[PDB]
Amino acid sequence: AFCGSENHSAAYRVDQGVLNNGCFVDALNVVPHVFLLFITFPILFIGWGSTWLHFPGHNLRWILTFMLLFVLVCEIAEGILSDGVTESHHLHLYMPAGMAFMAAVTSVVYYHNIETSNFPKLLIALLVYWTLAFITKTIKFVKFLDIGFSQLRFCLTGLLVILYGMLLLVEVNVIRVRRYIFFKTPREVKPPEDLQDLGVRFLQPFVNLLSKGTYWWMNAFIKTAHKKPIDLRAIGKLPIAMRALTNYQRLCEAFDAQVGARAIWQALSHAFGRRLVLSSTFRILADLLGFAGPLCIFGIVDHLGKVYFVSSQEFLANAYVLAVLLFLALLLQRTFLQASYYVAIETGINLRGAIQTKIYNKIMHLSTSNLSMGEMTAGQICNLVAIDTNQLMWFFFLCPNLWAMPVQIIVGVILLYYILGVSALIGAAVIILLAPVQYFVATKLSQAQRSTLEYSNERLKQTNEMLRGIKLLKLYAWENIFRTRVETTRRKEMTSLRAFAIYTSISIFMNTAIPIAAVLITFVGHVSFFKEADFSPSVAFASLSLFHILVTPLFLLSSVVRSTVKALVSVQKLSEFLSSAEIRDNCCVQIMGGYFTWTPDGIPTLSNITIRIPRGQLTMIVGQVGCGKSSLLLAALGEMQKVSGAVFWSKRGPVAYASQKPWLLNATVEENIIFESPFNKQRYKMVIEACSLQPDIDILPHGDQTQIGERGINLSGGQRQRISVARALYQHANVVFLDDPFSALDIHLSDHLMQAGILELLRDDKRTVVLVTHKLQYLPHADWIIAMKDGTIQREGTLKDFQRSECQLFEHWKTLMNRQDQELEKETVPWRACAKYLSSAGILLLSLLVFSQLLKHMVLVAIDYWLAKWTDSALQTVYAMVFTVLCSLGIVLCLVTSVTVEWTGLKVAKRLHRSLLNRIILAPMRFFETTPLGSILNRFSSDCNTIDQHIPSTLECLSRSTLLCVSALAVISYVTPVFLVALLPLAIVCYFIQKYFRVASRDLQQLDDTTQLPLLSHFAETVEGLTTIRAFRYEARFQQKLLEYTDSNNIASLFLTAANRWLEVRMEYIGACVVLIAAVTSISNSLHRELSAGLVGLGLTYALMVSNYLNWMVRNLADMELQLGAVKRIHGLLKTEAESYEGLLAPSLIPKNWPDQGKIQIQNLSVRYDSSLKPVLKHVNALIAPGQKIGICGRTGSGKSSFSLAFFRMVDTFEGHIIIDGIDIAKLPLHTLRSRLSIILQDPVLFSGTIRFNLDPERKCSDSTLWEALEIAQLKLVVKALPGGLDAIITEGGENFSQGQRQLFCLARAFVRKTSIFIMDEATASIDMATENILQKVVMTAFADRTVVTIAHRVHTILSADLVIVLKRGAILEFDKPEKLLSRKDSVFASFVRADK
Ligand SMILES: Nc1ncnc2c1ncn2[C@@H]1O[C@H](COP(=O)(O)OP(=O)(O)OP(=O)(O)O)[C@@H](O)[C@H]1O
Ligand SMILES: Nc1ncnc2c1ncn2[C@@H]1O[C@H](COP(=O)(O)OP(=O)(O)O)[C@@H](O)[C@H]1O
Ligand SMILES: [Mg+2]
Ligand SMILES: [Mg+2]
Repeated sequence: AFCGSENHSAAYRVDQGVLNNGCFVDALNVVPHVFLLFITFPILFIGWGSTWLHFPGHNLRWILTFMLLFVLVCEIAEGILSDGVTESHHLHLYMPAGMAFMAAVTSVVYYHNIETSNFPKLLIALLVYWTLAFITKTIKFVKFLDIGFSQLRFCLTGLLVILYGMLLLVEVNVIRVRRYIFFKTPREVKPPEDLQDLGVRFLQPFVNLLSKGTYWWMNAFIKTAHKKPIDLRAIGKLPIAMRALTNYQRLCEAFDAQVGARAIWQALSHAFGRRLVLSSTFRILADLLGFAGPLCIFGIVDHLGKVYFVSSQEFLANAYVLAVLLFLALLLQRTFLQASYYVAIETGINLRGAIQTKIYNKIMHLSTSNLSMGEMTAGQICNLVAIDTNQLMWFFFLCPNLWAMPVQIIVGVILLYYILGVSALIGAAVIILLAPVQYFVATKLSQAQRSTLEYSNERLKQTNEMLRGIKLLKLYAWENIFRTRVETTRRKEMTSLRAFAIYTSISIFMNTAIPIAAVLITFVGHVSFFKEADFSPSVAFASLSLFHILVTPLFLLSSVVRSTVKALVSVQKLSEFLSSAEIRDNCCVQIMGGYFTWTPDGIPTLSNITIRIPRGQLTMIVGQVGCGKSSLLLAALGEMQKVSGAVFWSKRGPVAYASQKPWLLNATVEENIIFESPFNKQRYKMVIEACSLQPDIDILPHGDQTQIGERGINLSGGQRQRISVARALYQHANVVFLDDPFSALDIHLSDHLMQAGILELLRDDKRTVVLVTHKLQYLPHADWIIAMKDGTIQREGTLKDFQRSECQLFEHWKTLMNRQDQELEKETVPWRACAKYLSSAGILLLSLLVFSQLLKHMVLVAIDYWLAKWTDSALQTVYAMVFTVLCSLGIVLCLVTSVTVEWTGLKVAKRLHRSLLNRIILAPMRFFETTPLGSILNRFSSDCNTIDQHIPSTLECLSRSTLLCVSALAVISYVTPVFLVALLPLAIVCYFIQKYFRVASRDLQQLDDTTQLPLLSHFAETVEGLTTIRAFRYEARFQQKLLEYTDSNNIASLFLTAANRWLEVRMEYIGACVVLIAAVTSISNSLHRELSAGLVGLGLTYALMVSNYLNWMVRNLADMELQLGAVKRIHGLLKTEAESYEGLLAPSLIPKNWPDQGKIQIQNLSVRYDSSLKPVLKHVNALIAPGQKIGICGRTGSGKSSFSLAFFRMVDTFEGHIIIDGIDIAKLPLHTLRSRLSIILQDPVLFSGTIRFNLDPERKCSDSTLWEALEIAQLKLVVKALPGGLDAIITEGGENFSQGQRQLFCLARAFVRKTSIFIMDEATASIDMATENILQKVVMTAFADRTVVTIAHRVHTILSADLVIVLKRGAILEFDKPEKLLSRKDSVFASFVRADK
């Protein structure tokens, strides 16, 4: 009944005034709301009962609408509470506020449906609705001036006046800007820069404020992952402010706006400063809203111990009112927290997208003398993209936590002083004792985290250069030596990881033990000294919850201080890399007087080279090894540092460079032959037909579209060089720089690539060809022969200019191809990985881990179940004598948990890298050939980085959070068992989100992985072929190709971020509902039944614990499920094969001098590479004398290298005997066989280190035998002219020297062994003819008694052999003396030596 039912004839009657009545204004302020409702719901019926742009004042109108909803929800509560004093139900108290609550939601729904459709004239209803109701609240505010500031409804209607007037001022802030009524200029603003037309599906900035906090736009994206899975071009593009190009520009303006390692920090606080400020303000607001939970736990438990308006003191002294106020505080704190998290993470993603483009822009100007001679490697650069940029991004996720922790500590100490008293100071300085100690171990971490990222980096050198040369380590039996070399660095890294793990264990122990020591010294330091300071369950379970909420930042301070040390050395390495070295009449190039140098401080490698290159004519650069050929090619491009002289051109213009070491993309065969050029089919066919690449293309599995490169099918040695040559013949570049292309090709391919190609594709089409070559038989075909000697050019000009003026190098050319009886002239033309993590820990450590974390939280509950038996006894010192022995059992059961977590996380990571390193070495070469090296290196680089450094923290956070959430649901179901009835229809709802989330999580997790991999692959392939890219002038195109990758990675990271925040805000809303339920069923159980009021505070404290640690349990469970995939991949690699190193023969029967007379008898041998392939050799029979010098010649693909590898059992021999010295070769251990036979591969496989290390990694032979085995490799004068002499530094891959001196260094490496069987698999390929003719005469005199099997590149060097093998497609075609083979004149050997004269 309205206006009461007591029948006093005073509220129904209006005599002295119809407006002066105490009632009837409650009857008057409803018809504005029913006016709005009954004219708004027709518009919802006729308009919406069947490229969006926000109106201005959007965030202010939504914030004022939420404040209006909160004040109306308080006014309904004031009406219901003020009715309870009366005898009956006075309807005029709760109905006029309830109708306004029903109409305000309708008003904000109406405003959103108007703004999303751009119907601004339809706001005229909202023009008037915020006037008259405001007017109807104004009279109700001024007729209440009879009751001021001591009655609650006075302040409530004053707030209603202020909110309605503010909404009216925002409403008139729409007509005056987007004019719809009473104006002549309808200033229609544009849609948001057409960001809905470009195909952006992110929609997070272009959403209303309710969908920005609850991520409601994401709720449609989870529902459509169940039907069709999420792919790229379904998450759309990026918005115009989150692109890497526009995030890179604001990084550059910050760098230019200030003209070191602090310049980046001032450049990151200027570009991305206000966004971190905004996220820190969201974190601060969530902190201040978190400091209203314990105030409600104070007020509720303080209530349980003890004119129709209700005073404002007796409103905040109610219990259900404080419960719903705590619920509405948690509901807004939990969304301010996610609003902080999203802004911080999107700022980190924009930072990553900016600094990756800055690193690439440094790469495109990077001098290659940094990579080659000295400082950095390619793996170091791809590490500072993959690891260092990710660490700097992960710092930006926690920088608002670092900025908003001390304000939480300060407000907690002030509120603790207000609640408990000066005894809070007893619990304050102890927390202040946590301030330098968490700094102190920080300094210790700044040692250890600066050491591990040193040592592991060196390990990622020594692993990688092992794997990329693993075949040579499996051919010299050096694999155990290199495995011990990596194990030493791994041991020195595990020492630093122990020193880091001990200090982060004591940091975790400090962060978890300083709160409980504070609780102990505060609660016993209260009842001992100040026994009259009002000890009560209210103040006890308020200050205990404040101590708990001062331990929620300490849940993350250890991870914050762990992550801010890895991001200072990150920006230190980034500043070290960004300020490194950089580059700056019918003739193409006309160098004159130019001294060029590789090292900036040293002798110039080229000296006074005054050359000229004719246009459209083939010019040849010939000379010895180390003579300046590739350096002269790289001085015209500008890669070498110019000291003096001039370099003219035609700016340069693009050339077609094909380097001495071929460089392949991670793309198909077609896509790195055309190389970002227009595809012309006829020119492509003429290119691959002149290169004779078509029969090698047909054997490939997909033909023209098979993914070759590093992360794909491993090609041969000549196929990749022919592809890299074929790239250069497809450019219209008009000047071709063909560095030595005949290294891996044989005679029949080289004579076809020289006739068609260099003489027919580039001499018909008048393109300048500059051909570095060692094949002097093509010296007739040149128009300008350049001849170098020790860097300086010796002579240039035609063959007439060389036979008339030089006449000594000319005769030296003529006696090199034995053409003395001729003339040189120009031609007139859970999972199992979790058990693997738990079985590699050991049962003694695992039972000490499980049964000491269930024992800590069974103690921590008894620490909080006591003080509920104590403070109920406060309404006597034996309660405090057993509280110290429980608080000391929460420290000594904390230290053991924090040490066994890190002990487990270290003992697993030691056991999981040694067991992987010992198994990768034992794997057969077929495993290294098929599977890409990028995967095997990523299991050593990233997964062995997340196992030791991320899982022992994630496991600790997961175990602590899930045990707090389990032990917190077991005591709010003990004090209120009715909560169990309310647990079942909600907790399974948690399951019914998580399953419903997971098919959109595990989908979107696989776009943050399969889009980061091409980004890292592009960063790896832009460094290996940097000189090739900068010579084609494809720097801008490759920068655009970077931007198109990092944008697609950034959008896939942003969608995963938004999905995570969607799930987390839903889980925290369920947690807030848990707090509301467990507060209501504790209050209503203590007011009716007798819950003794301490159990109510206990249940309230642990309900707040559920709200805090439900989301951390969910997040750490998802993070453990993500990080266990690394253990799964390592366990996948750990179950690989073995090469069967044991032999069928006991080592007592193999003599000490095993191949004492190399007497290799081969009978019916046939090899294969894998059991599904054709036999490479077939029925080969050969008998070799104990001192013969057999040579092997044949075409490419005949099986020459398979014959060479058949002695070392690197090919699957399935039929046939190889018997040496009467002892079979299959019944032999592999480390006995391979360490007593030598082989020189065609490719140089030099490792980084020193000359003495590369010649022998064991340091077993003397120093003088490293010189006799260097004098015969034609390198004594080169090594003796080095600064170090011996022990001079060879850098990674051997790039410090040439590709001729590299092959000479591998030849000298094989000559230090005193074995009696030698195999030379085309060793003299990169070496010139003069040095080869010297080297053969020194080798076949010093090794005058050793059996040498020489796979001959140029078959004119093999005529001095005793016997000659001619392979032709498998089986041996000819096997006789070379004179008897040449006497036939129709034999294949006489055919082979005919094409080389
Ligand atoms: N990338 C490099 N960084 C530093 N020094 C180099 C590099 N390349 C070569 N050198 C030095 O410069 C000298 C000239 O080598 P160059 O670059 O001319 O190779 P090259 O002689 O053309 O190769 P080849 O022996 O196949 O002809 C060598 O003695 C070597 O020590
Ligand atoms: N690692 C490998 N895996 C599979 N097949 C191979 C491998 N190496 C060589 N082959 C095959 O063996 C044949 C001859 O190989 P090889 O002896 O290396 O060539 P060449 O005699 O020209 O040096 C080739 O046709 C090639 O297809
Ligand atoms: Mg060279
Ligand atoms: Mg070969």
